[PDB]
Amino acid sequence: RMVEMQKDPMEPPRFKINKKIPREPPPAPVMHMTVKEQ
Amino acid sequence: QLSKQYSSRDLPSHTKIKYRQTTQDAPEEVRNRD
Amino acid sequence: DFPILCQTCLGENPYIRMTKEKYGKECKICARPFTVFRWCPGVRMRFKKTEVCQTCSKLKNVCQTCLLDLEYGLPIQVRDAGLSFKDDMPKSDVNKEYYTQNMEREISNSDGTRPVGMLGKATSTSDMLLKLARTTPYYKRNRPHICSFWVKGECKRGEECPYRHEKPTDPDDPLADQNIKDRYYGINDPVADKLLKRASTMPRLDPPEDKTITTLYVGGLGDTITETDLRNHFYQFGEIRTITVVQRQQCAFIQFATRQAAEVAAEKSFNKLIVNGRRLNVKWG
Amino acid sequence: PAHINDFMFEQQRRTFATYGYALDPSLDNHQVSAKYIGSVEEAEKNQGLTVFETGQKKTEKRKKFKENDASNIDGFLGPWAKYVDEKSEEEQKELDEITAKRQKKGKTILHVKEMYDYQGRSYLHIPQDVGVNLRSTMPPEKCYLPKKQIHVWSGHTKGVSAVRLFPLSGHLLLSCSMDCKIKLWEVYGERRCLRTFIGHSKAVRDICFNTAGTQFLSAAYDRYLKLWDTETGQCISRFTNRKVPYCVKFNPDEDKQNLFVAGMSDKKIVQWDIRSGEIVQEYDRHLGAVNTIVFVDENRRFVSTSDDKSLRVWEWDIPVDFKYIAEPSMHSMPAVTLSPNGKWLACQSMDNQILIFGAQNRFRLNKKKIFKGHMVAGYACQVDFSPDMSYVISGDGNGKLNIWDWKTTKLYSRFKAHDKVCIGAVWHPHETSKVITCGWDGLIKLW
Amino acid sequence: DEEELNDYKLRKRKTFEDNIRKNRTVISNWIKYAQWEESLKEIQRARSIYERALDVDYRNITLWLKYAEMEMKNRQVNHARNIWDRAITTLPRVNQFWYKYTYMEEMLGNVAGARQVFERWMEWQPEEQAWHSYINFELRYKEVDRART
Amino acid sequence: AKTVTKQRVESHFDLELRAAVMHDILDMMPEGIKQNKARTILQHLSEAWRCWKAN
RNA sequence: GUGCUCGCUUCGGCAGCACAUAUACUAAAAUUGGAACGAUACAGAGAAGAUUAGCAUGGCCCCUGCGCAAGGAUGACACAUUCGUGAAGCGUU
RNA sequence: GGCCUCCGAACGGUAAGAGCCUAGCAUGUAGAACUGGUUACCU
Ligand SMILES: [Mg+2]
Ligand SMILES: [Mg+2]
Ligand SMILES: [Mg+2]
Ligand SMILES: [Mg+2]
Ligand SMILES: [Zn+2]
Ligand SMILES: [Zn+2]
Ligand SMILES: [Zn+2]
Ligand SMILES: [Zn+2]
Ligand SMILES: [Zn+2]
Repeated sequence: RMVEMQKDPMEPPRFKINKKIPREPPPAPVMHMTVKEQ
Repeated sequence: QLSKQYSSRDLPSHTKIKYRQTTQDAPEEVRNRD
Repeated sequence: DFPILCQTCLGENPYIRMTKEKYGKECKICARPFTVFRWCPGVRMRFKKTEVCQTCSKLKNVCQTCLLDLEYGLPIQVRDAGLSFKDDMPKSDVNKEYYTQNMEREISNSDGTRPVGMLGKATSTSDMLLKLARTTPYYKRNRPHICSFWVKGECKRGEECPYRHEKPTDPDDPLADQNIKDRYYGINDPVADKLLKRASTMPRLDPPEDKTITTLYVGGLGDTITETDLRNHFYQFGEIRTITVVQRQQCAFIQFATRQAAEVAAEKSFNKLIVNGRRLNVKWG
Repeated sequence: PAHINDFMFEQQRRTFATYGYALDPSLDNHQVSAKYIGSVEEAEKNQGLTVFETGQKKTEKRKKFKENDASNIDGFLGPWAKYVDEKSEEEQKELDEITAKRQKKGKTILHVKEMYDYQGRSYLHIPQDVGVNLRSTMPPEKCYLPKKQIHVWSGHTKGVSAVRLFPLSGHLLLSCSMDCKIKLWEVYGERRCLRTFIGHSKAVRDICFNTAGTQFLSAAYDRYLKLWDTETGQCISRFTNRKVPYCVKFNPDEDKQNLFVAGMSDKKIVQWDIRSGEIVQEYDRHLGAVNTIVFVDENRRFVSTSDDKSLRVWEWDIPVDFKYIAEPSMHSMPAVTLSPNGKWLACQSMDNQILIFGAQNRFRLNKKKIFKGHMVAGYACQVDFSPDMSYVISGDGNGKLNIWDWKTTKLYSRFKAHDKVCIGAVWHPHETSKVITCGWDGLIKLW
Repeated sequence: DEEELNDYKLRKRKTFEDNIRKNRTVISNWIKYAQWEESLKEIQRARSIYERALDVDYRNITLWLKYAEMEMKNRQVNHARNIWDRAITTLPRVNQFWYKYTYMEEMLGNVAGARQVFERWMEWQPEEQAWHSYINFELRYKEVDRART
Repeated sequence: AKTVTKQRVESHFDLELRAAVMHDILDMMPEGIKQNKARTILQHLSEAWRCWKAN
């Protein structure tokens, strides 16, 4: 029987969230010069 | 992991959406117009 | 919702009342808040509560409170000594945080029921650990902690005292110290090492008394059995040379093409094989 | 999900909890179910008695005394009635022992089951057996310097405060731990550590042995000094006084083994009568702390070196000091040792040098001998000379032993043995084959 | 050795990470770091460095060549094979990848493999020179019919 | 989510001008293929702006 | 535990029935390892020759601040000469 | 015929730091072992 635990309404935020950790998908294929121009 | 922090700016304001009325220029009129 | 659990924790009662907190505790490993579950396992029991978040269990495939494997009930260092160390996972700080994050997405994309990469490996087993795996529930593990007033001689709650009144464990024994992180990563785990020392003594694999000998000295035959049991067991291995049979002492000698096959039949067999519902015991010469 | 009537759940849960038998919930156990799921001893016997339903029979009530009127005061017990019935010495001891052990880890013990061997002998009593002879003449031969280290020793989890050998010949070796512990060792590279000693509150600072070799003295930062039986580990006597006691020596003279001489942080040096335990003779002349005390000639004189940068030499048991040596130049003398010939002193001055002072009546430091290949900014240390006075070995903060040629006055050899700073270095007085060192890393090494 | 070597590695290693974190990209920092670990034969670390660099900038063809090269130098044939496949899959237009990929397979002896690669390559309808190389490939063996086809 | 402000406005405008030119032109000018004069073209920008301030 | 069975039936005991149905981070403990902007010590503010005003940019750096405000040293962090190998591909004598 | 304002607080100044040494602060954990085996034939 699962019961949800009652939370104390005057309880402050318990724990600290601020911590920061560094930031994808495999790249999709791209499928897309003269000397003078250079 | 959602913080219990708040800010003044964030609070409710203009919770209603002003829909255009018929004389204001509801889309119904617009569709019909030449 | 709902924890991941040993059968041994959850309780010996089938009826159970179990409570839930949304973000109860940090997990002592990946150090995040996670849903926590308490329940009473039994009459004299302790109110266990989940110690680690569900993710890092799926990661190393373990109970949330015990951190013992689901199938084997073995500390992680053991079942890694049993198969594959190369799972790994960063211990170090911000890596741990990072790798946990990514692996949390990877798990999110799985069928859900599978301990990630390990399960691809996890099927192939039985080398030893099955034979050192624990069989029945072990309830001595949920007993209440040792009353620490009484262990100084004073405890003034009398019989009421829910704690336990008895002699504690001598801090001398290396099996005492037992960090959590440590038990998780499989470092210098005293328990796991003990089980390793126990693994070695298993009379089993060294064999090789003499060269080329494929002779199998089989004790504990019994007079119910036929040879055909033997052959239809042993054709898996290869080309038999022959089989000698003695039913007066109920010992059966066997001979195979190569010694390799005989070693095998030892291995596969030793203190494992039984047919005709009767144990078939094996020895060299 | 499931949607089971709550009340029935309670009925089954209590039924199981109380008696051990409850009808099992399953759906596909057989795909049809006929079976209970409890221990079942109760279930056959009790016919599925529900907690809510009245039990068919009642048994074994236990009484709790009650007064319910409430007219009385103090008197009244309500439902607060403390069961009349319910109000080991054998155990009372094991627990205590455990506690003691725990404390120690943060009472004396004996190491090894060897006890008394052959005729009936102290472990201390005889060595005879090791290659060479402990009784041995003073100069073994032309001396040697070691490369190879033989024993770690350990035991100590903290750097050894001090290391000393054994009166007469290096039969035993004894170490001081800052974990409040003292251990005896074979001194022959042998694994065994004899008998452990425990009884100090705080790290043990220094020790000394009975010239005969049966008694043993220790001084610690706990403001106490103890006299020990080297053969039992028995704390024979404890000497008081408010001041922390630094280096302590036992009078060397056969006539007066009894007298302790303790150097105090509080200027004074004090002679203690061992038998009375009473103070015999205070020496107040010194200003500042006292660091070390030796005896330049046995019985007659000793040299005290003090927190103030001076040496005080005295006759024995007489308070005044005949010779006082100070030079504005010299930084300090934390450790001073005396040559086996009784002719030279060697101080490890803070200033990063070794100073030789003539043992001979003229206590004048000599320019000819000096040592400065090593650095101790400000560390206590031991300086020793290879028997035969061939070499001098200093132990330093950096951890490298410095071996000098006395005759030639030059760093002949140097080792980087130890990864933490090293203090006392002892050359085995009988064997030329080795020296013994200790230092913060907590290990005793043999070179 | 045992500890003395170790400290050196921390100073270098830490420095490499600092450089990367400061500039983020500028993949000469990435590459130098990879090279150093390769030289110490810590190639599992090296692999992770290369993968991290790829996460930053997967289009950079020098990076990929250094990565594949590293695997080949350490005889890690199958790693190299994987890598080559990825390179041509994500950056098909880069002809350098194709030329190296076929060369590697040829050296390994896997003519069939190389043929397969070239057939993939040709699907991109590349450049006159690529076709010539495919034909020449065939002509290093008799295989005249193949060439004509 | 810092908010534009009087202290930050001049810095803001020049920041997003350097970005405007950078994105536009390096997505507009290219075929250098390696790095095309980004530091340099921007230095030409500041140079020109100073020159117009000095007339 | 309270009440009731024209309960056995005296006023003691016993029986039946009704009502009443699962507390609790159990410890009044034991252990276990990051921070004080303390003193001490060394050293000592970005930009150009110096002295200084500042807004910014970037985030495995924070702090004060209710704050999408503003401060924290601009908070800190930010270090002209002259070519040739080796391999591969393509075309040619 | 009348007509009588205000009223106070915050930082922007005493360095920024690196180091060493020493109370302080959180946890109230999880887990603690294991047994039983035979030889017999022709030259
Ligand atoms: Mg200023
Ligand atoms: Mg600012
Ligand atoms: Mg700034
Ligand atoms: Mg300012
Ligand atoms: Zn975790
Ligand atoms: Zn568990
Ligand atoms: Zn108790
Ligand atoms: Zn006299
Ligand atoms: Zn005088």
